[PDB]
Amino acid sequence: KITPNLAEFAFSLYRQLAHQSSTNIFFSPVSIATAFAMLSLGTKADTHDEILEGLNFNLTEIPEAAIHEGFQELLRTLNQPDSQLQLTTGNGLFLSEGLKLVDKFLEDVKKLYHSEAFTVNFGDTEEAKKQINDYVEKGTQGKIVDLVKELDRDTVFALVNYIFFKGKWERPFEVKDTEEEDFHVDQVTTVKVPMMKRLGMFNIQHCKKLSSWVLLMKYLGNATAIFFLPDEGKLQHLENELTHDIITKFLENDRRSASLHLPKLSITGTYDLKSVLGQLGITKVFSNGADLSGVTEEAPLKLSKAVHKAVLTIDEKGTEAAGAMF
Amino acid sequence: LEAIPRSIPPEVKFNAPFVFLMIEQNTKSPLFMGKVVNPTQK
Repeated sequence: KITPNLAEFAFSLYRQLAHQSSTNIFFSPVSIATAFAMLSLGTKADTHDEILEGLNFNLTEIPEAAIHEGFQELLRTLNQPDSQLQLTTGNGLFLSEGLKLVDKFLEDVKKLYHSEAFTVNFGDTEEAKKQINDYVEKGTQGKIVDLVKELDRDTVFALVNYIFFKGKWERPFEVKDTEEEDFHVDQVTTVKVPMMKRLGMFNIQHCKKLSSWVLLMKYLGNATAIFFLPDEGKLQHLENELTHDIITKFLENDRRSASLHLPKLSITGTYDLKSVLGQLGITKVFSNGADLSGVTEEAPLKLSKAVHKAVLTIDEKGTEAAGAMF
Repeated sequence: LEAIPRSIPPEVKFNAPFVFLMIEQNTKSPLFMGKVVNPTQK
């Protein structure tokens, strides 16, 4: 019910990150989305709508009551892997010892977002940092270590979120076949990279709309990887031409014999989503005009920053990836 | 052993900047997404 909203949010946000850098890009749409969608619960007025809307939601059409209701089922579902697939997502709410929350807020995040709550003392910025970093490290099974490196001393509450994924190729690569090959960055810049190779039947097809070759690798379980290889001088095009449905089509497909060369990857993205998210309309919550009444009636609050870190590993066995929002 | 003619399949090589995303088959939602511009870049 909200899959399309996310799909498009992913693209919206992506196009922003692609414009801002040239560097490898990697992020977790689901992660960033549920983290903010969750925050909105304790946000009001514009600061509220501003968030929800930036996540590609039309408040008029789909009511927030149903938006949150949707994130609830999307989360419940992402947490019941096909046994052969490891997929987990956790939302934690760290509150400062001396804080008078707003009951409803705690019941909501805990109910709609399956959130956990803990009481740390941000006065001890080293211990508070230790608790959070630990939560994230545990959830992302070691993939994302010290997420928080600089925590404000006056911090009232931190809304952490993490996502973990580990799957095996439904048709893996043999390690003996992986050799070191060329990878063309520029039209005059080539770097050597350990290239994975495998000959066989693939779900590869050339979508004309995107002017790229679309390859689909299934994971043993309930997950699929989609690789888009743009035709000479058409990457910029591919990126701009992506839409939810287009991605829905490829999945309905056939198969074909081919010799595939896929490089094994080890890349990680780290982001200060304030600049990018503002570009999507989300600015209020980051300003001295942000309204976080829904969290605490105490003093007025605002976000000092929005850090996101994702880490990807792609080898012959399969793929492992973690994402964390702080 | 009986040998028959083969077919020489075509090579599909992602040795240039490409895009990609990860989808959960049920919800069909985008778990992850990204672009590989230079696998050696850290």
